[PDB]
Amino acid sequence: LQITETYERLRASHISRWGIVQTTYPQNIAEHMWRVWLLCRDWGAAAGMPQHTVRQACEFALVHDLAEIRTGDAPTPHKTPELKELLAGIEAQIVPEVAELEATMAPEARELWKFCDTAEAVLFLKVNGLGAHAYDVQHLLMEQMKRRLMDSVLDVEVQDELMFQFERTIKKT
Amino acid sequence: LQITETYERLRASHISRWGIVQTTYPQNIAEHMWRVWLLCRDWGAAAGMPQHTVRQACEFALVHDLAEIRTGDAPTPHKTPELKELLAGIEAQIVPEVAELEATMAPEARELWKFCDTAEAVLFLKVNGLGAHAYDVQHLLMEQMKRRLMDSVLDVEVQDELMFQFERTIKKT
Amino acid sequence: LQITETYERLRASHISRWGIVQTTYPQNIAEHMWRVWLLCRDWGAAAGMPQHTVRQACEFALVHDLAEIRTGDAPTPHKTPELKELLAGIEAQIVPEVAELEATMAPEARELWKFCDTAEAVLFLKVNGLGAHAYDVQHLLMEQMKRRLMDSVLDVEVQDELMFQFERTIKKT
Amino acid sequence: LQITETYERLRASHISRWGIVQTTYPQNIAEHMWRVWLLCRDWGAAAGMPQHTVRQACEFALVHDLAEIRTGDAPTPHKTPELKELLAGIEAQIVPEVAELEATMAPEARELWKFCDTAEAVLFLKVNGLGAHAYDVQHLLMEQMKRRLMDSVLDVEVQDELMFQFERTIKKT
Amino acid sequence: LQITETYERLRASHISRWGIVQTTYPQNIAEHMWRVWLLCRDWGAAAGMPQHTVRQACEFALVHDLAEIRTGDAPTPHKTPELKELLAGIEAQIVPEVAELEATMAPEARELWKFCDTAEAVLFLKVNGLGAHAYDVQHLLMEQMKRRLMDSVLDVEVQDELMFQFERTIKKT
Amino acid sequence: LQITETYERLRASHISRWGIVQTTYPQNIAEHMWRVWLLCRDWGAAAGMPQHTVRQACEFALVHDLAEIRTGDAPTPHKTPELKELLAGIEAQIVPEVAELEATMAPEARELWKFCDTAEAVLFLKVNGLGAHAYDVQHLLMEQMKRRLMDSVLDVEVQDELMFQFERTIKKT
Ligand SMILES: Nc1ncnc2c1ncn2[C@H]1C[C@H](O)[C@@H](CO)O1
Ligand SMILES: Nc1ncnc2c1ncn2[C@H]1C[C@H](O)[C@@H](CO)O1
Ligand SMILES: Nc1ncnc2c1ncn2[C@H]1C[C@H](O)[C@@H](CO)O1
Ligand SMILES: Nc1ncnc2c1ncn2[C@H]1C[C@H](O)[C@@H](CO)O1
Ligand SMILES: Nc1ncnc2c1ncn2[C@H]1C[C@H](O)[C@@H](CO)O1
Ligand SMILES: Nc1ncnc2c1ncn2[C@H]1C[C@H](O)[C@@H](CO)O1
Ligand SMILES: [Co+2]
Ligand SMILES: [Co+2]
Ligand SMILES: [Co+2]
Ligand SMILES: [Co+2]
Ligand SMILES: [Co+2]
Ligand SMILES: [Co+2]
Ligand SMILES: [Co+2]
Ligand SMILES: [Co+2]
Ligand SMILES: [Co+2]
Ligand SMILES: [Co+2]
Ligand SMILES: [Co+2]
Ligand SMILES: [Co+2]
Ligand SMILES: [Co+2]
Ligand SMILES: [Co+2]
Ligand SMILES: [Co+2]
Ligand SMILES: [Co+2]
Ligand SMILES: [Co+2]
Ligand SMILES: [Co+2]
Repeated sequence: LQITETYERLRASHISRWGIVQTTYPQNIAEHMWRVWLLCRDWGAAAGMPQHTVRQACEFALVHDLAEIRTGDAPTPHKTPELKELLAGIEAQIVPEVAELEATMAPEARELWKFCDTAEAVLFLKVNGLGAHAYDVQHLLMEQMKRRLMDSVLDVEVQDELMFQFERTIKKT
Repeated sequence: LQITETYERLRASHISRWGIVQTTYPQNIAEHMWRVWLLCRDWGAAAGMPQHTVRQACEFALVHDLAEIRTGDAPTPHKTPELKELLAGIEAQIVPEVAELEATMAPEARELWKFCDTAEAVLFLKVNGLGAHAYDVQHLLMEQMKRRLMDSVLDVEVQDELMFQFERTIKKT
Repeated sequence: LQITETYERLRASHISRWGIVQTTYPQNIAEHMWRVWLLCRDWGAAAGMPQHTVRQACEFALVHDLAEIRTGDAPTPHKTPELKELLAGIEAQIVPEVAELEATMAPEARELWKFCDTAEAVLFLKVNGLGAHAYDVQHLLMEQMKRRLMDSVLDVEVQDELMFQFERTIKKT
Repeated sequence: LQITETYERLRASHISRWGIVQTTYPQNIAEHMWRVWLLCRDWGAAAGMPQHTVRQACEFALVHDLAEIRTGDAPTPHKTPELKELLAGIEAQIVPEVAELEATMAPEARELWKFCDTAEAVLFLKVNGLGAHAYDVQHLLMEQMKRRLMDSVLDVEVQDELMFQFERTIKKT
Repeated sequence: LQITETYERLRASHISRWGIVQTTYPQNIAEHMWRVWLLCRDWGAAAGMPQHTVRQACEFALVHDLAEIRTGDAPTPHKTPELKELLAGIEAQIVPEVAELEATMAPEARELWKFCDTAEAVLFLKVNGLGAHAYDVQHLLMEQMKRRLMDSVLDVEVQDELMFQFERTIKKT
Repeated sequence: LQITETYERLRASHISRWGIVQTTYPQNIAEHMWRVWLLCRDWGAAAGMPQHTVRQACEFALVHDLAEIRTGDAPTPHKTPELKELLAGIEAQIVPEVAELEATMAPEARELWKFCDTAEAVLFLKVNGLGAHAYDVQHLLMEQMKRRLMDSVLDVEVQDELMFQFERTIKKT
């Protein structure tokens, strides 16, 4: 069950996202993690977040979905509380080092990472989603991203900077 | 959670299979279910199985993976006993009519269906799998298909006919 | 010429549709037949059509385009009366069992099947068609679907139910 | 029916080949015609064929499959003598200018063109064909290409040069 | 460095265009050159250009991007004056025969070819471009195509015919 | 010319690699950079390289090909000494921050990064390359990777560990 080899970790590029949504091509978790890392780096710096917080979010962004090399990438609505608790233990066996980073992550770094994880999905579907259901998922994810940020421990000024950067970015995507 | 609309059921063609395996293109559950239905029809008749048993397996084959319109298509190794029990209840809420057909299916029809469900995957990867991991998965699925058939309630003569047809088919695929 | 083997019938997933229309990906006849079957099942029941009529349309839907494993999937405008008469005889040699089902099909089951065969194409292009010509073909097929239904032997109440379901479905596709 | 506009002729790149054969991607008739033209140019010159003969074959190669913008690209085995006679008249209405070039083509230019038309298909499948059926079609086309060349009006020395170039080319493709 | 073999020239279909722009699929230089040739042929004749000028533009269109079999297809904005001078010498070593045709091309044939080379790209992106950046590139290329034509040695009447045909074509693409 | 915006950096996933080589799909520079980063992290640690050296190679791996968002991804054989000198200055204007990291990189970190940059390409083509030319490029890149490592400043023990890990990885890819 545990992922221990580089040949297995390289299969991040063989893991297809958007399993229940029509898209122009099958996006993999490697390109997703690189783009989430990029957003953490750029938007964490734009929001004036502490260097240690941005570094922690970037480090997590690069490996955060590695358990999907075994589990597959399940659609967010499927992950109900009872399923997520079972998945938490399974993912801890698959990628113990990722579980350790997750357990150490400061709340501010977690909120920067989660904002970027969701923003990357909205930005991806803006270009590559096909059809009414994909349109609805893109808009639902944007609504969820905003609500989570608004209710987060991030300072209002930081939330505003993140939304300022997100809106500017999606307009040119 | 429950699937109630034709526009949702049509999304069987938007559900991508092989979420953790490299393939030439993203196969969807609609083409998979049609091919499993075809194998149940042809191989059930070739094995001289009772018409009622073949009909039951074909009817189940056409809708068996419909819950994946909500859950996504998780890789078989991920479905451990504890996860499968949680998934059974969730899938019963998603597609109650499919759960009812599954609960009514006779053991012989279930074994014909399962043999065809797995054979379709091996046949698909024979043409469309890419790389060492896909090669291993194709061979593991074939080994699992054979072991399940060998330990099933199907008569030895029926198991032999099914293996006779499977081997002839894969050689020309 | 005759299709006699399961390895040949499995090639329904190797037969590409939309040979002269730009699309996001090459849809195959297996996913098409599964979706047409689904529409016959759901919309035949929604329209309150007799169970025997719905069953006949569903049975035909699952195999109706199998001759295309040999002929290829020719674009509808190409099939003029003189060509269709030649193709009828060729297809009868390729898939005699499909020709027998076609010859037995009741007019009401044929009209439910044809409405669903065309509706599936319009629904597919709504999501996956690319460009002006694909847009025109999607709209021409919808116009043809409506005209055929309006001039059919189906009761006005059944035609209205089918159009009610079609419009609701395409709006969410 | 007649193709009269540049926007229609540009749809050569929207016409998918290999309608009944599994391939890595959908090759269009525009890339096919360019490659057939290239083979006529290079191999006609390598075989020392008269400049007028090579020019005629190249000119035909560039437009030879244009009627498929309306008809679709039917698989060669489907084109039986009776169907080909009906298709000849239909294609003459679709592309009268292509029909005129075909009617004027000298036997030697026709044989250079046909050798290149078939060789391009074998070369394409060598790289992009997937599965047993595609393998068989690639080998059947090569056998047909050789038999037609061997029975043609081309001088033995020209046939040998064409086969010499074909074998060298496929080895490095 | 020099391209000398037919197996290398056949790789025109392995050279992907739009290296920095999101598209529905990877268009190759073979389909591009065929479409540019088609536009030169049709639009050169529609504009009443001399037969020798149209022939020269068509001949160049068919081979003009062959050096990209070695260089790759670099995005137009990247080709600054200093880089283009270095590339001119490299391309002359790669495809000496293409360099000779380019050096012989009359200004009017060059302007017909360049108008068609750019128009083909705008027409391609109209159907197959994805996202804001692809939209901007499509519109920038159209602006560049118009400005170059307006400042060219072509007679105003010829420029008007070319724009008349371009606008009619894109409206139906 | 300079890349200054996150919406531009996100286009790493719109930059297609392998511009002159046939592949199963168009790999982008984002998935490439993530995989190169992964190889630097895992193989740098496996080789017992100093933590500061591994960190420097990983940091460079994540952004090393960002200038290709403007330049496109040119094939390695095209980058001759004279072209590389011109490209060095252009890339310094496009991504000044990447140029600064490159200028600061220690020789050992550069050799770990370059080994991983090339190994990722060989591993990618092992699964996704199509045809004779792609096969030759995969083998040429492996030969180049080995020769550069053998002539590098890395200790023989480190070179042996890197080759030990590379061979184990490719066997299971
Ligand atoms: N509402 C949704 N419906 C369907 N798919 C969705 C939805 N939200 C996220 N996703 C996808 C994106 C990733 O593949 C995965 C989350 O990591 O789930
Ligand atoms: N051993 C395996 N590794 C990875 N993927 C596998 C394996 N076996 C089956 N699959 C896929 C096929 C379907 O998408 C899905 C089962 O419905 O899981
Ligand atoms: N007007 C049309 N133009 C082009 N293609 C069309 C048109 N109508 C249907 N099709 C396609 C759909 C199937 O592939 C096939 C019919 O089974 O033809
Ligand atoms: N034996 C064959 N089986 C299936 N497809 C074949 C066969 N030979 C040629 N083709 C394809 C290639 C073109 O798409 C088209 C001929 O222009 O038919
Ligand atoms: N402004 C642009 N930005 C990005 N890509 C562009 C642009 N203009 C042309 N192209 C592409 C088209 C061909 O692949 C190639 C020119 O032969 O460059
Ligand atoms: N010998 C070669 N022939 C063709 N393409 C090659 C070769 N070596 C590398 N590549 C590709 C890989 C990247 O896209 C790019 C280098 O970053 O060039
Ligand atoms: Co996920
Ligand atoms: Co994620
Ligand atoms: Co601010
Ligand atoms: Co499944
Ligand atoms: Co299944
Ligand atoms: Co028997
Ligand atoms: Co059809
Ligand atoms: Co049909
Ligand atoms: Co009603
Ligand atoms: Co054809
Ligand atoms: Co042809
Ligand atoms: Co000779
Ligand atoms: Co170019
Ligand atoms: Co060009
Ligand atoms: Co005029
Ligand atoms: Co590069
Ligand atoms: Co690189
Ligand atoms: Co060691």
